Amino acid sequence: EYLVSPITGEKIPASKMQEHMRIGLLDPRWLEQRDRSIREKQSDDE
Amino acid sequence: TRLYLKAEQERQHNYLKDGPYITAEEAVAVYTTTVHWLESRRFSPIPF
Amino acid sequence: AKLWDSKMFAEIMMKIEEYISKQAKASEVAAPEYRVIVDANNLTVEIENELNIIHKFIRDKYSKRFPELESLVPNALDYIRTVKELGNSLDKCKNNENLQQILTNATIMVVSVTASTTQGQQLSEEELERLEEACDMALELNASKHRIYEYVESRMSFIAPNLSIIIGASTAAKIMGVAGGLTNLSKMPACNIMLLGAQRKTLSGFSSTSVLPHTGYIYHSDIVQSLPPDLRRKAARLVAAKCTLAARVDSFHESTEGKVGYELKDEIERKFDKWQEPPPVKQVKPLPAPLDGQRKKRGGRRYRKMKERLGLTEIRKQANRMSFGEIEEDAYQEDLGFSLGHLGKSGSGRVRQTQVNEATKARISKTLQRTLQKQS
Amino acid sequence: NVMLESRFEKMYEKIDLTLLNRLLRLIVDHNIADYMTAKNNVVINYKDM
Amino acid sequence: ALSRIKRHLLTQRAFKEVGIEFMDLYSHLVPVYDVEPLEKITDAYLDQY
Amino acid sequence: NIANTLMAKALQECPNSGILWSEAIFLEARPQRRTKSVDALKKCEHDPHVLLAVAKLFWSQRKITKAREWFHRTVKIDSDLGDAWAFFYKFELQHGTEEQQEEVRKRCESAEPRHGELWCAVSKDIANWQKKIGDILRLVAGRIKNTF
Amino acid sequence: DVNPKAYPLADAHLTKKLLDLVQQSCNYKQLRKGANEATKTLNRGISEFIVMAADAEPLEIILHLPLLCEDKNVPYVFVRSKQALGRACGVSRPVIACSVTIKEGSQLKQQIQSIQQSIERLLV
Amino acid sequence: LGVYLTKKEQKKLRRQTRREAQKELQEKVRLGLMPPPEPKVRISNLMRVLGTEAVQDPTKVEAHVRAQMAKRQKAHEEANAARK
Repeated sequence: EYLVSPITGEKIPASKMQEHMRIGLLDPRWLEQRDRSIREKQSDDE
Repeated sequence: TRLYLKAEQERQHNYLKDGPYITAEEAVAVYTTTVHWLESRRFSPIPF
Repeated sequence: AKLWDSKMFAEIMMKIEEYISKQAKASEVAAPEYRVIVDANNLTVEIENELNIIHKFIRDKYSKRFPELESLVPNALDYIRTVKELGNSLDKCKNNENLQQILTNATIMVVSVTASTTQGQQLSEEELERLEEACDMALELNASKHRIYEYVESRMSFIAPNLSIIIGASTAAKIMGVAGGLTNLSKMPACNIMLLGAQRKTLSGFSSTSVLPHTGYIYHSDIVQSLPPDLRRKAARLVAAKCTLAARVDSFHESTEGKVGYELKDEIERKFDKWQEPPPVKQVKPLPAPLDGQRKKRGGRRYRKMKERLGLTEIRKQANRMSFGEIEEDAYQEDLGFSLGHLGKSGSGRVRQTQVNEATKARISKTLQRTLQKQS
Repeated sequence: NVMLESRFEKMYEKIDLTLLNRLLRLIVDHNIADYMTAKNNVVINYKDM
Repeated sequence: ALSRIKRHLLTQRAFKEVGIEFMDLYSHLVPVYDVEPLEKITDAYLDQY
Repeated sequence: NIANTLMAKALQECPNSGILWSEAIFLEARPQRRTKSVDALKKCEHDPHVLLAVAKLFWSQRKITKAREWFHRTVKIDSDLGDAWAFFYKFELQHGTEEQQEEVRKRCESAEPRHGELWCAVSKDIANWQKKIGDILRLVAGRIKNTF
Repeated sequence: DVNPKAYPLADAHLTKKLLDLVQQSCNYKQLRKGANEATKTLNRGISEFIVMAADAEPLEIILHLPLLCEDKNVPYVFVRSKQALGRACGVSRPVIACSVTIKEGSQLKQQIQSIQQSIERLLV
Repeated sequence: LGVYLTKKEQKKLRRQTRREAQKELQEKVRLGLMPPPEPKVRISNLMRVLGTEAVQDPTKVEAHVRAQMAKRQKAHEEANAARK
């Protein structure tokens, strides 16, 4: 089946709808937070 | 504090496993004495 | 009357249906066996109803002798056994070896204590013999119920395979009998299955949590009891939901082998493993480095409110001012260090009394307001 | 004239909750007695213990 | 507050965990119990009554 | 089961029916007689048959004080209605004292505000109406035509 | 098609109205989610119709709902997707059974009768 | 057919859109595209933002504040009328 996106205005397969809503609104500041959490982790000493 | 709490856990487990340590005869004697005392003094129970 | 009519009904049921159940049980040692399961599930309900009637009659008859034991012993079968053992003679209540099995040691003290201060008069010979015959009938009905439950346990490998896979056939039989049969248990919501066979145990001084309220066969089943006590209500809920799913599957005789039963049992085990999983590695947060320099902080309505709440108040300004040379009498006995200062004492320069800054009022947190909304 | 001064060694730690509940029901409302004896049966906590 | 107190007296039989510390008198340990303030109000009113 | 289906259809088409709801209480099995069969029922209406049914349910649970309180409430809210007097008398004889039973019987005497149509209520509710039942009453010529 | 035991199975035109009315009832605090709550509503005699999905994994865990609906004289209809029913219920998780409940003075009453008539037309 | 995003999902979408617009404005102000925002002043706010200049020319300050208030109201009514 095919469904219209309430977040993107595009047609998507019905099987990917749950993941499409789950990752179509992944807040980009989450990616920023993960980036700054990994940048500090790499620079950490022993 | 840690030692006393470990001992208290042991004591509570002993009470739970071994049941009440007051025999029914002793409890009945205590309760009867209290009842007789309250009846003698004419004590009205404290209401809600 | 009602005691005799119930006896006639029990005899009529045992003559035909119980005999057929025994014959079907001993057969393996045009007359199918599914109808035998149906009429056995009817017998358990009939026996429960007539046992409730018998318990009502026994309680009514015994309220003349000991009118409190019904509240002290809430369970019907335990009440019947206790009234059978005690009877009119309450003198033998001391060191009742025969009562330790019927009642726990917590309520044995309660019944012994209450029996010493009971106003109920002794029964008569006719009342005693009627009560004894009623108790004997109740125990006979209980034995018949145990036999029919044994038969249902034997047949659960054939009637309810998925539900017997998820939970043991003993718990399977005990929930199927009390629910009124496989169809009635499958038409029952998952929240009502966990409460099947939940005896309203009377809290004997102890808290309600110690008595484990709202607990049934599922909770006391083998898989749920194989969990730490802090993780047993969640296990009971999950097992009840999966058992409801399995029962709904079985009521239509689908998945006879038990593919759905295993597909649910293995995910139950997976959830149990996930709950008991060791906690992951969490990095220790080091203390923040000591801070030097200037950091710009905003100001506004929030900052103004915070400063008003935290800033010095006039009465709290007078509190930390002590007159020089004017020795004051000690105010608070428990703490001699405590002193009002210029508050209420001459020399403060204020003719009128300082008023309370209402911005420093103490009030509950936001989340503590939420609890009050869930309490009233 | 003989005077005996003594103390009940572990009265606080040996007050049976069921017997205390009965003795309280003797003098106070059974709801109040049940509340008090249930309050005396709670989880004692300290750090990780 | 009085209505909440009476409701707790009637229907409340389960309570939250209470913390325990020990006052060190250097000769023995005196247990000290921290109860929830919401239950503390009810217990204090019950004691006074 | 067919009786249960018919009762479900009847309640759905005719809600707020005191007698229908009171009888539907006793169609349902004992585990579900309280939590769902009588709670939403008391939510729906407060018919004299409803209060009588609640008192009967409490009596079947051997809650004597609750049963007596609910029977007194039923009598106070509506007297000579729903034939509750027969059940009240039976319950008082079974559980209440002889003095209490005698007092209840005396209160069940014929009076315009209380138990004036007690026989009529019994005939209407308990279906005790008969061809000779009306003739047995004072209005032998009159109540016979009214009664079945 | 995919599931033969599913009956009655609503078509594309009807399932849109079913899901829209389910969402509207959710907005009016008139919807119950899950097979257990649908069963509870049917027992309590508060549901006027019941919807469920045709793609439940056993399909026998919501198959008692048609029997209970016939017992309680409540219309029932099946849809072809659990995820869409869950979304119409306002829940991210898939829902395989939803109930619409009787309310006093509700403004959804006319749509309720319209959908019940369509559901009855689907059966037989 | 169409799908209905849940209430939490609607809240997330609205919050993300508002944050996107806010970041757009902030980066426009950073690079000097738009003038930096002026403080929003109402009558009760007049003595906090324009306090020192409202003692010298009180009525000019009042007129400026009320002009700002009207312009804020002017844009709202203009948007409502254009959208209608």
